[PDB]
Amino acid sequence: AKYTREDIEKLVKEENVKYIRLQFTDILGTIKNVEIPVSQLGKALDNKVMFDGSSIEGFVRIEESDMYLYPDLNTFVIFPWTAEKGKVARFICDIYNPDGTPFEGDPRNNLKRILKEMEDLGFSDFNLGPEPEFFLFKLDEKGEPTLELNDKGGYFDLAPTDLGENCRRDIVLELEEMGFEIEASHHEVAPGQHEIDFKYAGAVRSCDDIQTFKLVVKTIARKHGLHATFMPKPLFGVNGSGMHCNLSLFKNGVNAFFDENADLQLSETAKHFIAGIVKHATSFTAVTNPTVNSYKRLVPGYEAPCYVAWSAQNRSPLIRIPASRGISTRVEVRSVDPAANPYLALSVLLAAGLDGIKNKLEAPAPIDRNIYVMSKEERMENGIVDLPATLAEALEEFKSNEVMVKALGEHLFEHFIEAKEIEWDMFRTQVHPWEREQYMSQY
Amino acid sequence: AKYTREDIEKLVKEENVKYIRLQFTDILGTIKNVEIPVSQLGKALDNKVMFDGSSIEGFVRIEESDMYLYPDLNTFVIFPWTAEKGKVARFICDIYNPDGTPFEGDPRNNLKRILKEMEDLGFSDFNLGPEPEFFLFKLDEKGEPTLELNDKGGYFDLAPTDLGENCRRDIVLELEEMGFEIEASHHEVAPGQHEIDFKYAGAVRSCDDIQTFKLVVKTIARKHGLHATFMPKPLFGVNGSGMHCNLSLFKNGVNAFFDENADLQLSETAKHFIAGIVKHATSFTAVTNPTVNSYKRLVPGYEAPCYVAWSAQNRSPLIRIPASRGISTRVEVRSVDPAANPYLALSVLLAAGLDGIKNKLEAPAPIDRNIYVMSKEERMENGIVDLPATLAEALEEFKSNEVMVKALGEHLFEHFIEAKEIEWDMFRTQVHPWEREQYMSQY
Amino acid sequence: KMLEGQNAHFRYKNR
Amino acid sequence: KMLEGQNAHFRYKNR
Amino acid sequence: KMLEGQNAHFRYKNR
Ligand SMILES: [Mg+2]
Ligand SMILES: [Mg+2]
Ligand SMILES: [Mg+2]
Ligand SMILES: [Mg+2]
Ligand SMILES: [Mg+2]
Repeated sequence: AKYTREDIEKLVKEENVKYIRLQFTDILGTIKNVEIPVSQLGKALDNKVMFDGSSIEGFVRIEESDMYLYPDLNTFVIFPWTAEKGKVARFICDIYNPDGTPFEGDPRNNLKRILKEMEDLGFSDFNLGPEPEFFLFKLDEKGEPTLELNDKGGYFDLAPTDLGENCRRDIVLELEEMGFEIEASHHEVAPGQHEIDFKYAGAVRSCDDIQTFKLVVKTIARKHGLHATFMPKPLFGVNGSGMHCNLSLFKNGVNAFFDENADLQLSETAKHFIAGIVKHATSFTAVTNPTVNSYKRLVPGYEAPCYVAWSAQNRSPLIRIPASRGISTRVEVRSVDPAANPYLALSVLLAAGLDGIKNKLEAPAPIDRNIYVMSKEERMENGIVDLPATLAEALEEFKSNEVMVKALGEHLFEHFIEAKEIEWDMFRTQVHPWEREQYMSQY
Repeated sequence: AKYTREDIEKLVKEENVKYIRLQFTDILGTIKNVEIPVSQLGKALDNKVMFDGSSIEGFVRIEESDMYLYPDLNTFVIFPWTAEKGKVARFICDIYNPDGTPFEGDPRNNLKRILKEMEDLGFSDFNLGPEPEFFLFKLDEKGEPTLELNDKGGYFDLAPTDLGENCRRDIVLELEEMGFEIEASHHEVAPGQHEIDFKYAGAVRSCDDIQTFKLVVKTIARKHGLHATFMPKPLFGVNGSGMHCNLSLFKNGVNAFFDENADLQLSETAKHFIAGIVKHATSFTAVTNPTVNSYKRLVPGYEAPCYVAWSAQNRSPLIRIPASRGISTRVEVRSVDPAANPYLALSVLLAAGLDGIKNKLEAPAPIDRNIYVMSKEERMENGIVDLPATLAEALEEFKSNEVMVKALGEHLFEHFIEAKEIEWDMFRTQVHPWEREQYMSQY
Repeated sequence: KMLEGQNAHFRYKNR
Repeated sequence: KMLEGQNAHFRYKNR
Repeated sequence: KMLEGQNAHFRYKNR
């Protein structure tokens, strides 16, 4: 660890801490927490705290059920903002069934469960360099978000308004004050779109420093005067924020995907991870692009991967082997979006990655250029297939795949479906304003 | 005991307090008090300050009725938001006949009265450990409540950030200084319905804390310019606020409900509490659910119970048996709500429970299969009886029941009943607006 | 009956 | 299709 | 008698 029970406390003490948020992450990926006063720090870290665990299952809960919240001592932080009758810290926790066993339903454990799947196989380290975009909408005189964009800047542009120019700054200089190992920031194409790119790490450290990230990117975004919306395709007409994930298996403490004298310096192990990933691609989309809006993001053009093929060079490839080799070798799954669950995501990918590894699967043709330029029928015959189009054409493809079950285990799985299924069905029965402009006065 | 007299006079002097409320709770829960200058403290602690006794009967009071006012030396608590002319403090005072006898008709004593039976019956402490939920409205310029929620939150979510808001904090941390002990807290199921939880304590010491609490929320919630409200089901079709009640009958510093060597590890004793309580479920409903609105909170679905049955895993049951054992084996009764007079809810809950342990009753069998999939007429075939539908269909059960009439004395049972049919009767001869939205245009 | 309250439960979530 | 995205690229630059 | 002032005694207590 990096903090020991005596490390923490003392730090609490000298920091006049008074409020602690034991926080976790549900099945919908929305950040939850049970909040205690520093006076209970003790019962906290003695793993003796309790809560209604059916609050992880989103709105589809059924019978309140007492779970224990063990806090990962390393994911401790003292927010710079709070301090206002004391400072306000936190801890990220694992969710335990009553009988000292994990909660097979924790998105975080499910992941330490699929990583356990990993070490069994021989690998040690799964790592995640991520690419999370987020818009920034100007707020008005009431305090609510409006659909005005913070600035007019394009791809990698320079100064575009100080609200972003010094937001991606106030965020960044701030994000640093909380052990963030952030690589490079830059402005993204669609007006308002932003990107903070941070040093790769352990899957668990990764989807954690990610959840961390949204809380923060939404506060300093709001303290500056705007809404920082992580919504996939907030605006039709324009580009969407997407969450590319950079995958890389290690083992022995060496990159497993790097292969000095082979085809694209890609280790065999690499081709399995790449071949497998391509197999379940249209199955695990449900999890990776988990919302009605996600699929409006995967439209033609706007750089989004619409099909399913790999390339080290293409408009929109579903994976991507980036340049660098050395330790750096890695797979980019451009598909994912900030909406998806940092946990369930990693969970599914890392499981269709391993599938391809334990089972020796054949990766299809590196697609070069003939695809996009291609047509959706001749594109079939090729190891290439469209990615769903609605969060339902998405669910179907996920229930049919027996390795995504195994990936989420019956409890996340079963409840996840029952839920999106309702998400979808809320959107379906609803008569959208669109239907009326077109059909109100015509027919 | 905790504070002796010279201990109180030591703080009045040092801390410098200029006024002293002498709290006591009436029949309808309103927390009342006579108020004396610190100049009178002597005479008070000698138990000599007197008041109009009938003020407890509530509105149905009839005759000046001199009562003396004994201050529980221990309850002494100095409020902090006070300065300005000296500080303020309060002694919760029991009530006493002008010939030094306890006043049979004061809620608070009646509890000490019933826990007399309890120590006459072999037990040492009958521990309550409450879960009082609530709502917050945003005040208007005229400083008046509105139908506006202070937030659009949900279950255990990271309710209003570290930034500016979280009344929960000012609410929570405040209660810290005053000597409270907050388990945890979390935003509840509906928009602006929050929940705070303390640690358990003998009924006396606890129901005293539900009262103090309700003060500190309502008064801290106002500094923040927001209405607080423990009303039962304030809005239509939005989570009701409930006061989950956790009961643990000990005996020999030992939890009586515990019995490792047995089934569910529940002591035969604990089966006697749970069974006996299922008998008068619908009988003492009127009390624990003392208001007209509780019944718009007692609708199937919103997670609020209706049907008399127990389990440890079922949606909305009447009695719940939490999972953690050892010292924490406790029979949670979920029909109660904040409206309920603590001392009066405990009196009826314990007495209804202490019936089962002295006529050794038989638990009926827990319902885990489910009642919410059954029909009203189907559940009826087993020990499952619906709860009342009104404060009125209820009063006919609290009257009928000879045992509750032994939890509340000829005095309190009378005026509680006296008062609730003028209540119910005030609400049934009215001509509400729905009655116009239904019967003015059609008929 | 859980369809009224889960139904309110989803009316808070999806609004 | 790029002609779409490219078309969904250009609407940004030439404004 | 008392039922009109009490009748009032009550009206404000209950509003
Ligand atoms: Mg990028
Ligand atoms: Mg006796
Ligand atoms: Mg609760
Ligand atoms: Mg409860
Ligand atoms: Mg028997």
